Amino acid sequence: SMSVKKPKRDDSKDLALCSMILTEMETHEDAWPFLLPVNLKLVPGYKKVIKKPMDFSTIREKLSSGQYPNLETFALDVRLVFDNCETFNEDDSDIGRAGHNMRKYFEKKWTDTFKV
Ligand SMILES: CNC(=O)c1cc(Cl)ccn1
Repeated sequence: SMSVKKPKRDDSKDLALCSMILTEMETHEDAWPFLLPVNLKLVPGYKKVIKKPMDFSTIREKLSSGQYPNLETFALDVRLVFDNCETFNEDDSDIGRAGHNMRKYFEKKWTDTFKV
């Protein structure tokens, strides 16, 4: 509270670390459904069903232009990508399984990087 400071982590490497993690996502072989925005004019139903589209290149642009206040908002966008994927794609589809794979890959990188 006011004048009662909570010890907080050193965040100075966060930006660099998130860029690193995002580069690893982008270079993963199953990243292909997520590299670019879904083409809302070629994909039937997506615009109406998915209220907040997100993709890696958009995350990269936001990361590169100071649009993430902190680690957590970055992680929210990454998770949104896989959340949208699950919403729209069958689990037993190539894109659906890509999503589950990429999510798992992210969470491991995330844990390995930031959680002790
Ligand atoms: C993340 N990409 C998708 O969810 C998607 C799904 C379909 Cl069917 C076509 C293009 N993109």
